[PDB]
Amino acid sequence: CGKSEAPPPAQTPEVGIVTLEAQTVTLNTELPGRTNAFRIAEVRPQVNGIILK
Amino acid sequence: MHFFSFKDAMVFAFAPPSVLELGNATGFDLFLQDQAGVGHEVLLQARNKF
Repeated sequence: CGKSEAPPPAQTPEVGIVTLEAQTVTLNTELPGRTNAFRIAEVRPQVNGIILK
Repeated sequence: MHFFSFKDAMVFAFAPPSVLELGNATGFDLFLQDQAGVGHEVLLQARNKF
């Protein structure tokens, strides 16, 4: 008889490790916008009258 | 159950009972219910105590 077979309880289990090292990093953002001309001039009449040409 | 004792996952292997129609695991099973209206975390710490 018997059939116990006590396994070794103490294992101290293996652990996946990653050593951290200092490394510089830049920070940048994407932002939405529109485009605009350097100068826009809407031509408006400074007198009165009919457009002839 | 000796080879699967690895790092990442908590893998648990077993065999179904001889009638798969009747349950999926041998042994007892029970529920712990909230009758008085107490919150979820109280029942969770009661489950951890049990």
